[PDB]
Amino acid sequence: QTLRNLLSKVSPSFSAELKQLNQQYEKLFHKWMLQLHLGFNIVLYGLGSKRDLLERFRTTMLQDSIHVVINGFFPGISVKSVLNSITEEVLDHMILDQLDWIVNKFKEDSSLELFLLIHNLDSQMLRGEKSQQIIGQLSSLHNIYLIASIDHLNAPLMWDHAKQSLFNWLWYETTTYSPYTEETSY
Amino acid sequence: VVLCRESQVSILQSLFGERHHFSFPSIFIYGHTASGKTYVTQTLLKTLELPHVFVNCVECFTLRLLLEQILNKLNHLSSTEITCETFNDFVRLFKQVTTAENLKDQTVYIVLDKAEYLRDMEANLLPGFLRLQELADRNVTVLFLSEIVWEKFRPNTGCFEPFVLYFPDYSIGNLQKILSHDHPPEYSADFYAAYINILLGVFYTVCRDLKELRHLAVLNFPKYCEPVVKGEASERDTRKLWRNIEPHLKKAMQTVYLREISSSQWEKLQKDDYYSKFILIAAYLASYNPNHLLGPKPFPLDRLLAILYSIVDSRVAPTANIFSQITSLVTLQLLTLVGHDDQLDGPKYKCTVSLDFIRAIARTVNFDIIKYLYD
Amino acid sequence: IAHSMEAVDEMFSSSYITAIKNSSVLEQSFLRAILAEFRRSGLEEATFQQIYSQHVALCRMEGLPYPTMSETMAVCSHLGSCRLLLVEPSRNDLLLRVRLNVSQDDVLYALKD
Amino acid sequence: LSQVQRILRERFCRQSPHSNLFGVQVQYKHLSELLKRTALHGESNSVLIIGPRGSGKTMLINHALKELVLQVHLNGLLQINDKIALKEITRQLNLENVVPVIFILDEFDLFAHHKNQTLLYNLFDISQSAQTPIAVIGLTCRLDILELLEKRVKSRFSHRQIHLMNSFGFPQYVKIFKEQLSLPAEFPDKVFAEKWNENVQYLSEDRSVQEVLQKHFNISKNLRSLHMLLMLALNRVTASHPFMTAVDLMEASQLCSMDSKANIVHGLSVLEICLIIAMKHLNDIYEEEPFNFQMVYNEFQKFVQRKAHSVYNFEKPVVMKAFEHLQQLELIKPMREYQLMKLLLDNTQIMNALQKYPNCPTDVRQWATS
Amino acid sequence: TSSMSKGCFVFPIEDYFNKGKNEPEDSKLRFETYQLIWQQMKSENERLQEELNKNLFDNLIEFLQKSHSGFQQIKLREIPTAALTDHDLTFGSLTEALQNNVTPYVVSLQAKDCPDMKHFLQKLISQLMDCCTHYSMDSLSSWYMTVTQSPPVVVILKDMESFATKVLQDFIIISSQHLHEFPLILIFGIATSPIIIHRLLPHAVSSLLCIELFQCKEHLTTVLDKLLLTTQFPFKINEKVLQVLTNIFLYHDFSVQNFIKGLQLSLLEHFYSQPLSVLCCNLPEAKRRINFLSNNQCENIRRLPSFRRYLENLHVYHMNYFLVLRCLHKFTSSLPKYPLGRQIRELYCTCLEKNIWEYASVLQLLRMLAKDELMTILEKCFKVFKSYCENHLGSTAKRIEEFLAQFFEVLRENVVNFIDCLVREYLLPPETQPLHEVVYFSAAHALREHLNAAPRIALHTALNNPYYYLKNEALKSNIAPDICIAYKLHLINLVDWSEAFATVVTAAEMNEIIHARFIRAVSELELLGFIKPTKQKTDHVARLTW
DNA sequence: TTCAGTCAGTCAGTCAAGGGAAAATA
DNA sequence: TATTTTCCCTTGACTGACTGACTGAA
Ligand SMILES: Nc1ncnc2c1ncn2[C@@H]1O[C@H](COP(=O)(O)OP(=O)(O)OP(O)(O)=S)[C@@H](O)[C@H]1O
Ligand SMILES: Nc1ncnc2c1ncn2[C@@H]1O[C@H](COP(=O)(O)OP(=O)(O)OP(O)(O)=S)[C@@H](O)[C@H]1O
Ligand SMILES: [Mg+2]
Ligand SMILES: [Mg+2]
Repeated sequence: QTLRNLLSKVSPSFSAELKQLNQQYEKLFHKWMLQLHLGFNIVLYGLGSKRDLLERFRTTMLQDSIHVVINGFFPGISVKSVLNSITEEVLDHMILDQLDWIVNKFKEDSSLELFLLIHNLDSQMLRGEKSQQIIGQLSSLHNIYLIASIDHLNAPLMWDHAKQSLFNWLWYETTTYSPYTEETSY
Repeated sequence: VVLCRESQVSILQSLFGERHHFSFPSIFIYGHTASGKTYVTQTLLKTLELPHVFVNCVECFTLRLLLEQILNKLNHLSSTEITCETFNDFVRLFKQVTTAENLKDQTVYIVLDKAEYLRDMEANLLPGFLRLQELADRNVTVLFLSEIVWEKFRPNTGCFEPFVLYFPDYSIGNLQKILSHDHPPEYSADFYAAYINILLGVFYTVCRDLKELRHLAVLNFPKYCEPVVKGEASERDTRKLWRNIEPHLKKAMQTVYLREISSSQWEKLQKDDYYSKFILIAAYLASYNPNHLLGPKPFPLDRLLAILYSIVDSRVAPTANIFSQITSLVTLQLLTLVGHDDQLDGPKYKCTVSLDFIRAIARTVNFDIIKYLYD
Repeated sequence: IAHSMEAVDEMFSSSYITAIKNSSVLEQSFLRAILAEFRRSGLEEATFQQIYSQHVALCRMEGLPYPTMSETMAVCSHLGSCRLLLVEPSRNDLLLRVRLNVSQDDVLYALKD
Repeated sequence: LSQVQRILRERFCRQSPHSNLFGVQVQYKHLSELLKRTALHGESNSVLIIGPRGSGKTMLINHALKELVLQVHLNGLLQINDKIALKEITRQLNLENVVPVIFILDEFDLFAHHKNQTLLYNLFDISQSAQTPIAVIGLTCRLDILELLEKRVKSRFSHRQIHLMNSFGFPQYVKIFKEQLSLPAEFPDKVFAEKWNENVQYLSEDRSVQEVLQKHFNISKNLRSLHMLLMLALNRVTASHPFMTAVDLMEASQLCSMDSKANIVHGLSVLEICLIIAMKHLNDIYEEEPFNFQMVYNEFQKFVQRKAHSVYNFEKPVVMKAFEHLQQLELIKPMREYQLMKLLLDNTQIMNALQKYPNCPTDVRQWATS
Repeated sequence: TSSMSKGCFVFPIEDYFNKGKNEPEDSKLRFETYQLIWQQMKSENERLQEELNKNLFDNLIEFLQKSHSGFQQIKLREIPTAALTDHDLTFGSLTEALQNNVTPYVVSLQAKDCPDMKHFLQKLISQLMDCCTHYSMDSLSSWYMTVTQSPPVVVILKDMESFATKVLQDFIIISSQHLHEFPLILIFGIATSPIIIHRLLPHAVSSLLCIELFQCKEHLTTVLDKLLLTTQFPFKINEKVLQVLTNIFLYHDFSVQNFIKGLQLSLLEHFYSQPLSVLCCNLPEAKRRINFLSNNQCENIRRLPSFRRYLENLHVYHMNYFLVLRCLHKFTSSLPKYPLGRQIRELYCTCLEKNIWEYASVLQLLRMLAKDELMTILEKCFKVFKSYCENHLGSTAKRIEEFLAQFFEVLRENVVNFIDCLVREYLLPPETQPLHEVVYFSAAHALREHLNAAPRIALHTALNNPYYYLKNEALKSNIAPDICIAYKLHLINLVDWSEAFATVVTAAEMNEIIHARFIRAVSELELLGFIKPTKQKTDHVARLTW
């Protein structure tokens, strides 16, 4: 495993051909924010990994805003951890009850704005329907913004008509060929 | 009043004897649903004017409630509040409370009904009630009412066997005489007897329950008087009324007897005279194929998709909407996953729907399920 | 020596055999039916139905009148209450596993006399 | 007369003490002698009386106590916890204000089911060691009372055993029946007492009475059943029927031994009978294997369409309701459709019950036979 | 920075909204107009939902009135029950419907806090005390006698399918025994087929209850009649956008939320892409924006293809077109066969698709109609005319009044001629008139791909034909990224697959890194929902089969 | 066209791991 | 309310007996 991780001297065949698509889809950042501010949320579905695109998006756009990133690909994450991060550190306060408290807090004040970045939403740790219900109730609020990505072939089965009614989903065909070097744990 | 009950009544009255006499400690009565275990004993103990305390086992789901209700009713009959926690304390308080003059040389009776729950309350409670006359030693008799025979109340260790008693099975004559008594004063007794006769001829085959039968008669009476009110038939037209009323009762047998139609709607009526469907059909056809007797079997999503594509002779793109629509049904209980090995990788589903619903659904979109269901 | 022998065989010996000897007639027939069914099968557990059928056959052999199921259930309940068998007859009735609480040789030695 | 009725009601129902004892001479003599030893002297002993239920275990102690100081009676059903037992002991001993004595332990076996058998262990210890004279006697129905106890409590348990079996023959049962239904010499009206004794004498040798006695002797020698029989028979005696007759004993014997399952089946209806016949057929074809509602319904449909008349064309909901009703009386226990049901009856019972069914048609009978 | 052995690392609006240097000020006017329009839309939608819920609660209140009419010797009286994220507010409204009208005592119960009868009764009595020790039904009866010294009690079981069966059975049994002394009424909340009731409550228990059942396309038809069929709202859509929205609504899921969402996405895209969206507003605001327009706006107006072919005239056309279409729908729905269509949706679709003059097929039935049908249709048309004032068609109303007042074949022929002249006279396709593209939007692929995207189709396209987005003539009938090579070679034991992959990658060209590329391809394939290792071979899995 | 011998292709009996909800304990 | 253990029921490969199509008569 370590030997494979060390060896990364390979070079892609079509370099500029892949490079131009990066800017081709980076041109959509302003449209992304235009859609996202008005009561929608954005999902990425494509072959290549979008982590490069997410990194470029956060560098270019997510500077003067309050943003929190979930590395859902980590084999040790659960919704309790993200709730703890939201309440303890993002919020100055010092799981269903916690969800109710957070919903009530953001209902109390409209002056707080958070950008929720989800690198992976379809990982094995977040495929539960109750966890998706929690996340949907979180993102249903008008003061939380959601950028997500899916890679599983059988991903859309996870949520139903009510859950997909919670998420004001908007789709974006972004078919890069980036390798899953970081995501693959081997 | 009690009708067609003179054997067990006289047996019970002989059993009681005199107030200063002693009787059995435990008598176990059993019978069928409407056999009369409740009306007979209540009317008897009201007529005799004896100290009896009536207790329902369903209401007293807790031992404390049972004992405290018994004690409070007994004290109220004798005449602030008595609270006990165990059976021993209840026995002590009973020995303390029965020493009243009016409860000195009389037998005090503890009528229980719906006793089927007593076996599911505690282990030692039933033997405690069985041997009450020994422990209290105060001229105490306890009755048992049930629908299960005594064979199923027996504990492993054995106890004081009550005297077993059976209330009799009813008959056509007894049932009619019970029914033909509470006649409406606005018409003839012969009319009521004939109505009960035709009602029994229609329904006695399956629905022997006197309560259900009388409820059906009460519901069905108003339709029967319409022929004589309108004047098309006379009070002596037995065949005419039979022909007029028979299909109505036959249909009420299908509808009202299962209570699919609420009684209010019944009386009001008589007074007033897409891709989800194909997914479900594919699921059903895949479930019932490799008897309908042994039940359906789970099937994977691959075969469901293949069947769905094969049936539909049109370009159905496997979008995400159809994927979410498939799982939007399992929340309606029309499907059930099994195994829970994975949530996304090959979810096997079992289709828990009846055949008639499938046939109606197919009729909705003009497709035939039968031709694909035999092999 | 007689006093000591009486004390030792009255305070140490098992009383199962003489309890079986003093049992009633129908109880003896039930024991015989169970023993015959076990000889036919060879298992240490049997349902109530096979034992009941064997008991009906043995009653017909003995000339005894036809016994009802409730009477047999009462006899079995009495036998269980003294732990001569092992059974859970409270809820299931016709499908009760019945096990000998003592060795078969002791039962035969009690029933031979 | 009222007086004799009251006397017999007190004799049988309450099981009050009586002077006549039956086949317990040695056992009662030993028990009363030991009680006298423990009373007149400071020695302490422990005894268990083991017997089948209804064999008059209580009588031995209740009479030997009269043969003879504070007595404590403990029943396993009233006091279920050690705290309750302690409360009762303190209250009965009249030492509740402060905080030889005889201990009587009814339902002794249940005391072996406690968490630590603390009460039994302490009683055994104080009996074996404490200088205060304490006598403990327990009542037992299980024949394995020696194996429900812990090793140490068994070590301190003195192995004093009394066995109450019904070791008496049929002629002795005849003598017992003759004596038990006899008025004493303390009755006010003496000529009627002598005539009553003459009548019971005559009833003793009546062979139809001997039929009842032989039948209930084969059923159960336990005297509780015989007392119940005598009470039920005596219930049919008034002024208009001044003396008991053999026909009364026959009636009581028949009323004491009627089967409940046949009666319940007699209480059923037509559809239940048809479903039971179909159930018997399915059980016959599928030897000792379960089934469900669909196979039974298909069998019933086959019978009604082919062999039976065109009448009785019932739908699925009514048959489902009938199946629910049969499941309600616990005649059918699961191991709602497609559920592995089973039957709780025997074939010959169904046949006999149908034999007594009043209005059974002929085609249904033929289907049952076929 | 974002990579470590832990899974949670934390690091104006119009400025985001507008990125082009074309016009910022017109952009910020467009955004405000769009926001106002959408606020009006949401307000009217909320009004519609409130009206519908009040309509339902009226029927429920009347049911409860008729039920308690019975409570006003028992003679077999039963327990009155009524079967009925957003649900949380729904029943909440019901509370205000019931507390202000029927009783002052209404409680709600949650299946989460009713595991046994004890907790159920404790919570019930606690709620009863708030609405003002081993409690029982006798405690409830004594409390009711103490407080009332007639009004019944209403209990809301908002998730009946989640309760315990034993608790329900025991509660119903104990409650039925005290109707004479303690009134009880139940409202069940059901979001599934009601047949489930018969699978929880046995018929023996169920015999104690008198059940009533109380409650999609009609909603969408009504909202679309009050959204697009009304002339007041300025913006509209073309044929294909409406067709896609309908063909997803009545095919994929009967949900109106995504329809409204598509409406607002279309509005946002139309107001974003087109600068001349500034042009269209309410007529006074429209004209005042017309008066002051930049030179580039006049350039855009000058280049409109519909203008190259060539507002108030278009608006009066719409206000007469919609009334004439309403009359046509009244005509069509009168027929028993319903040839043209069932609902107003199909009428508008077939009127907008093309000049209608099956049209003669419907006229064939029209030729053979009875007199009473004509009378009823004429009365309906007259009431439609009276419904709307400020009519430009008063003379036609007078003519049809003369037609009706005269009340064989010739008269029916004349009125048929009148209606046919009407439908020829007014209805037309909208794009025939110029300057339509200002108000209209049509980029069907954008909306269609955005709202109902296909992941599997896109994945297959990427893994089979890379040339579809890599324009280098990589495929016209091997030379492809190894991802595609492996995926195509799949359609498979690992040793043979690896040997074939190595020989293919060498044909396309110490080489140990080919093994590394093979491992990477296998791992990335495993991450996707494609493969799972098996034991029959080194690995043999074919989950796709497509 | 159905009933006797052959064989090849078929089919059910049989020996193991492991998931998991009931059971037990604090 | 949280945590740890147990055998019953599901999946699956190994193994040995079985029987449908073929041929020939009557
Ligand atoms: N033997 C009877 N004689 C007269 N009326 C009877 C008789 N049995 C039942 N009834 C009537 O039927 C009603 C209902 O029957 P019940 O007396 O309740 O039967 P039950 O044996 O008590 O069964 P349960 O426990 O009530 S379901 C009574 O209130 C009477 O009006
Ligand atoms: N040896 C005996 N002498 C006289 N009467 C006896 C004798 N054995 C039994 N009986 C009678 O048996 C009747 C019933 O005995 P019970 O006292 O009910 O049984 P028990 O001793 O209480 O046993 P349990 O297990 O505690 S219920 C009494 O009324 C006695 O008259
Ligand atoms: Mg009753
Ligand atoms: Mg006793």
